[PDB]
Amino acid sequence: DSFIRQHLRKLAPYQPILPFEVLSSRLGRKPEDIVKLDANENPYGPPPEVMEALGSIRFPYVYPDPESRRLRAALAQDSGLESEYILVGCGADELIDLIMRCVLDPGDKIVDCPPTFTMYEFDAAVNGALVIKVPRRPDFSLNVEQIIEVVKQEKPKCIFLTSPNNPDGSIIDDDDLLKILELPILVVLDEAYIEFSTIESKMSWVKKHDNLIVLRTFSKRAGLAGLRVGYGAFPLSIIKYLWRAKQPYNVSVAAEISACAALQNPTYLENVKDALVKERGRLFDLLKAVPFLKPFPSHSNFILCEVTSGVDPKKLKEDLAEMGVMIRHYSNKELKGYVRVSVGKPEHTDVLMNCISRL
Amino acid sequence: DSFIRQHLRKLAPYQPILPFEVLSSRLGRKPEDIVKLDANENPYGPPPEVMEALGSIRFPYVYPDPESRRLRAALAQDSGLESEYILVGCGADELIDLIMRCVLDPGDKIVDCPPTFTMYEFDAAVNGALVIKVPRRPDFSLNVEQIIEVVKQEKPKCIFLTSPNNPDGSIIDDDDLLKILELPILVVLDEAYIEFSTIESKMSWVKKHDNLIVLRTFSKRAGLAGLRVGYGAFPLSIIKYLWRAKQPYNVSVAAEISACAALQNPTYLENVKDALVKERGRLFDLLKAVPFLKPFPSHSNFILCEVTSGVDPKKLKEDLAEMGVMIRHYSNKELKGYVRVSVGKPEHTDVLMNCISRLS
Ligand code: NA
Ligand code: NA
Repeated sequence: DSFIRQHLRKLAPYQPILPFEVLSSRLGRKPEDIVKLDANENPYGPPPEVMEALGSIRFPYVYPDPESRRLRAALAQDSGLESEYILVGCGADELIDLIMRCVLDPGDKIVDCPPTFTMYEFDAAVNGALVIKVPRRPDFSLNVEQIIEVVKQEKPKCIFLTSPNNPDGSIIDDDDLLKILELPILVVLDEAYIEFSTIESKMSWVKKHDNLIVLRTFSKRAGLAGLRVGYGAFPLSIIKYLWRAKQPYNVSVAAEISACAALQNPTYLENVKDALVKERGRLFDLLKAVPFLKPFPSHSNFILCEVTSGVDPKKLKEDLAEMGVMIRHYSNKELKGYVRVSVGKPEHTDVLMNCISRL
Repeated sequence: DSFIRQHLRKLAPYQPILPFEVLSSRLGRKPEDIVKLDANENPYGPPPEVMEALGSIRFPYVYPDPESRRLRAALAQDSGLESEYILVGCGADELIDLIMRCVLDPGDKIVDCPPTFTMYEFDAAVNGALVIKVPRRPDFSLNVEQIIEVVKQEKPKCIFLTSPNNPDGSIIDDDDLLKILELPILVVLDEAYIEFSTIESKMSWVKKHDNLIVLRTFSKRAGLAGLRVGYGAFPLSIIKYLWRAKQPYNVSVAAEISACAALQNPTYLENVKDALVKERGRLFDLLKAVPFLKPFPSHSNFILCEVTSGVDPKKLKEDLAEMGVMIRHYSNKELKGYVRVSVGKPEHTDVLMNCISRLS
């Protein structure tokens, strides 16, 4: 019969997403004319050094460095954590999956704290693991007491935790993280959006906690989502094995070159971050005034809104799409009641609010 | 103890090759002073349309197309196979691993036919599968009778085969392939090097063989090894599940743009292929005249040599590297007696032979 592993034959069907190019064609506008606020992308783009570097790639025909050592050296200088603790992935997505592939045998358990990033549950399913859900509270904070009780009874192997969280943007306090780190469990802290907050990265904590991994990305603040480059800090006892199991060449030459070039312009990275943080506050106030939207406070580059007053979130997202504005709506049953608006340029917010007014 | 899965605590690592920038650090030479013939890379580079497109990427800050629709439409035109059969990966390497993770439960078995590509054994180990080695005959041909016997006795789930083979360059016999396809096993045929032969791709065979996958790449003939883009033809009954399990975004915007751009210059792709095929024939006769090298006929962009006359293949490779010329040497038991020389430009061959003459 089928060659496909049984657990994968039970996966959810594929969900094709409307590319913003097709929508632009459908609406009769250029792709650049779409206001795209649905994927937490940085509309300012990366520092100018990036496209200059990508246009002058010397060795596109040669395999990349399997150790990504130039970027790791730049990240060690940037972070203050030695390169021996740092892995580079094809996005942070590769590192999430690599951790699960290297830690979870089929039937092993992980804890997830929804509502959160859908890739943790997806990767768990693909890897044959079981997810134990410990939901966050209505303010999106972790229920540490429930996490502790569940971990002690079920003895899961890992827990993935996003901070600032996707999709609401709240942060995990140091106290809560330390309490969870006392448990005999591998804690993966996803700091994808940390640069939009005033909280310091916990990369260096991996030297004191052999059950902590910290993940980061270039896809958001650094504006390189297309090029596929992320990284993480790992205890030495873990990274030795991840190096041996990692695919040799998933980090492309374009990925390594672009990330290195981005790090050469710290002023740009800081300035675009500050522009997005400033616009986050303005957008939050504007969304709060909409009678049928309840925005939540955020430390990221996006704002989650509960849709109230009997308004249909899916119809809202679709109506805005007809006007050339893309926001995030969810099919996951936990988040169907919300929409998420990414922070863009001030003119993007203005277009959004003008469209909301018409609706 | 450790969070790491037991089977990974004893994993033997892959032995990758290193790029010009790392070789420059090791050898104390600038890249222009290193002749690199160890990784089957195309020294002519990709068509000029590629660097033009890479310097003009409009949306580097937007996620790529998880469906690679533009490239798949162009690959449907190129291959004559409908796009619903075609998956794109972060190199063919991603597709090899994806197949294994979607088909092999821990403890399942694959068949390998050494000498061959070491990634099959590495990926099997990482995925917790066992490898049954059915060695090739002295001329590097498959032993189909032994493959059939082993498959019937051990019930492996997959067999990975390369044609042209890596590292000797031989072509699979079509009648042998049809015989193997009759077995209850998934056959993955890796056509990474097919463009350097006069043999047609078997992508079309997938429409009627629901246990055949055919893999291809842009990394060799097309000069895009650093950008990470390959593809394959898959039965519809298999690809439907691969779509559900695949990572969404491993294929970067630069990968998709570069592959599409390369396909816009068929004349360049043909011309560089012809230049490498021509140089392969010249390189072959030069290597054959070296008293301690026995080259084998090849249909790829590399030539395997058995090293004879008391020469240590590892020392040979290291001595040549100290003179600025990189060839491929192997540590594993099946390959330790050989070196593999990739085909470059004529001037690269000339430097290699000049350095060979200075060995002692
Ligand atoms: Na409101
Ligand atoms: Na000879």
